[PDB]
Amino acid sequence: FACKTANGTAIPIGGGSANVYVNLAPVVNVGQNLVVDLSTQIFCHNDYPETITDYVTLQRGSAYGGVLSNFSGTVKYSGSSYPFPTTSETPRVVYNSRTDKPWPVALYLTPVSSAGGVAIKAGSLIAVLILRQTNNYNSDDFQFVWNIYANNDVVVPT
Ligand SMILES: CCCCCCCO[C@H]1O[C@H](CO)[C@@H](O)[C@H](O)[C@@H]1O
Repeated sequence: FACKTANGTAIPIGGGSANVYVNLAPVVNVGQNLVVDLSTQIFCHNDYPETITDYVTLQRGSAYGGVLSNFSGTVKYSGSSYPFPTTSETPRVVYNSRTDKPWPVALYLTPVSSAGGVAIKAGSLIAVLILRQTNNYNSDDFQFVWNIYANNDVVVPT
């Protein structure tokens, strides 16, 4: 089991960490969602689907910088919605193919009432997402840590 980003940055068998740089909607009004769709950014696969089933969770997700200060968060994992920053490990998604499959994570971030102006700064860390991988084969229990950075400012009109 291993993962890679849209630009080809890989985390190999056994886990590790990688940076993900995302473009963000430049203007987000109070009442609207800023959507960070990581399912277009992070892809994983099973290296031995003939014999092994891989299990994958969002073990936890943390918010940083402007997202922590200025937004109210929800994370969607494989179609189900949870608080973000997270309060529990998600159910498992099965990886049973050698063909790359998206990691089905999306953040839905809406401005808090106090938000206004540059609510997320270009280049800032906005989230850390921990992908936890196990299997039905051995005792492997690996973390793939995704550090999410903003490519641009996000402005909340006042
Ligand atoms: C003849 C024995 C072959 C043994 C292949 C084990 C390969 O293990 C890797 O790939 C497995 C399948 O993706 C993962 O479950 C495991 O954690 C690791 O990433």
